[PDB]
Amino acid sequence: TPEEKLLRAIFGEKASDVKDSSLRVPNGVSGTVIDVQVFTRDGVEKDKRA
Amino acid sequence: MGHIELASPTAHIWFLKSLPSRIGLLLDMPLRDIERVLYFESYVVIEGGM
Amino acid sequence: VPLDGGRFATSDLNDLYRRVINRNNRLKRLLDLAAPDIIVRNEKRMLQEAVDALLDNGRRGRAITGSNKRPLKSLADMIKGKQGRFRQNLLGKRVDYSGR
Amino acid sequence: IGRTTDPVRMYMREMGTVELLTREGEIDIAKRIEDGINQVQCSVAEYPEAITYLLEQYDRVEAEEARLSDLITGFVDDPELAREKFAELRAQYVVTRDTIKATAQEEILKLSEVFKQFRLVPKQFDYLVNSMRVMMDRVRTQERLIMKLCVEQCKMPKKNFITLFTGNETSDTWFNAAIAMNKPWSEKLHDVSEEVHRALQKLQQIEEETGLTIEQVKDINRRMSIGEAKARRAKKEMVEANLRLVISIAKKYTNRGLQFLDLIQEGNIGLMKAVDKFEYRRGYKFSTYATWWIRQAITRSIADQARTIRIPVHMIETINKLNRISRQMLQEMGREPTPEELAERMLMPEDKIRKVLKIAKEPISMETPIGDDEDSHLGDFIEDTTLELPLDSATTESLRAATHDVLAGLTAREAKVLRMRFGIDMNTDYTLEEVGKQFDVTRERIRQIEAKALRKLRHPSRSEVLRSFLD
Repeated sequence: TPEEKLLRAIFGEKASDVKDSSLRVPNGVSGTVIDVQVFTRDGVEKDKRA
Repeated sequence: MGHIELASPTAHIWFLKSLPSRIGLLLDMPLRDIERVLYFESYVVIEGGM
Repeated sequence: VPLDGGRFATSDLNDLYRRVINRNNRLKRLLDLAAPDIIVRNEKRMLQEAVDALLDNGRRGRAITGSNKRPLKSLADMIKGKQGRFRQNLLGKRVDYSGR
Repeated sequence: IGRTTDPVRMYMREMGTVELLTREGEIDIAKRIEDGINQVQCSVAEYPEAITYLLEQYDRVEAEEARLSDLITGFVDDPELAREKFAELRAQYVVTRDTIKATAQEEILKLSEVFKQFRLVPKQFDYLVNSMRVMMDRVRTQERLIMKLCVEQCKMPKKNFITLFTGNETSDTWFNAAIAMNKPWSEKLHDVSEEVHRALQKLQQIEEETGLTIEQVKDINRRMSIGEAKARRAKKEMVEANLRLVISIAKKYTNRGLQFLDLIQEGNIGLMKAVDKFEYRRGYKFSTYATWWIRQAITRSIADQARTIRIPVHMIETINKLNRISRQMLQEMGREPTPEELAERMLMPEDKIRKVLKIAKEPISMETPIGDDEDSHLGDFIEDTTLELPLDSATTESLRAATHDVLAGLTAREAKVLRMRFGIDMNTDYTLEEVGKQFDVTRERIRQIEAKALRKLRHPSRSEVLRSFLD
């Protein structure tokens, strides 16, 4: 919107091309992560943790 | 809303099959005959002149 | 609506409208071709069937849907009945600022 | 008939009534078609000015502004031969128009017999038939209105109309002879004598350009209608006979996304196409030829109008090949084929393999019942993602307030510059040149003012209200 345009002009705030989607813990549940599993399709580069 | 142009004038099921068939009694003709006509089982003589 | 996972979800009215339009266009073509009476009569019957299935599906051979064996829901089904409307969504809403 | 509403059953009865024509009946009806088309062919040859357009567009084709195959698709008992025959056609026609004043009847017959060898791509048949039909329409409306003028007011018998108007159709003798009959409506005819006679003149103009008269134009065109209708009736009988073949082929493609009757209707259309294009000169049974169309039509219809989200026909063929290959690989390998194994067996790079695998999914119905619960469907879960969250609306309002206050904090003309350079409280924002036009001073100084105002907004304690909206 215009007004945000002006704010960016003044402060020079480079807009991030990425939205957040991270899987955060549900509200009001708290415990210890005991196990993690990672499934990559065949072809894709396994990450270090994988 | 949009609309569709029908090639053949089509009957409105509500005004035909509703238990008191209002097309039927408006024309004072029993339902069996009207069904017979719409499904192309018999003709009807509309103003057969002299 | 496109469901997460590349699949799509559609109301049955899309199917019913599509079928009506298909049979209508085919009847147009058949008329332009001057086909024998038997064929145009069959097509006119089919268009009757499609329309009356659209308005209130269930007062005929109950045109079931594609590969799902459940009879698809027509407009009359949307209005009438408990699950459909007046009862469900216009006297039975779901408020905000509420807890349990 | 037990009032069976099922449309399948009544269509089946109507079909069941027409009995199966035997082996030779088929050849008979095919001869019927040839004879009707031949009759109309002679009739079209017998009409004039058609050759005019033939010659004209063949000449057009010689100049190379068109194609040689747009008029003929091979003759029966090379462009050069056609060119010479069209030259002799021009010559014979013009000389017969000169010799019109008896012998010209024989000369037109010779023109027709020399033209007989040619055939004509359907589109031109359509053009000529529509031209003569529209001429007949026009003549028929004029004649019918004249005949109305006579009978509706005078109760005029009809042999007299025939003799007076029919026979000449060219001289004005009958118009004024009708008035000589002392009849009162004939005396009133002077009111529309102008129009009647001007339409007669138009009739003479069409006649002369065609180079004939009317009564025989009526005769020829009505014979054309007789021949064409006869042939059509024969074709009707044929197709009614072969509807059974249509159903037989149709029963194969069962519930594959198309209502049974849609299939049989598409098959009927394909059978019509086959019948109209069939050539018996081979000898082999029509059914063999018609099938190759019935299956074609059914497959095409399934290809296009089956899926909700339509997919091109070549893509459907690709998916079917996919399924086939998969089937074979499963039965050989035992386990299943992975996309790599398919990319082996098929030549695509496996990128298009996963593309094709994604494409095929049909949309799921939003009414499908959710697990073990018949009062909660799927539609009740999908949410509306477009809707802006109320938080964001409150934020936008607060920001509008803050920017209004900070703009008021600036000077008048600086504030107007900053408002117009952007769109605050206005439509599209004007560039430096247009804002200069608004001030009528158009140059870089104005960009200096915008930047200077911005610099002034850098100053702390004034911008903090806007610093807050960052996050």
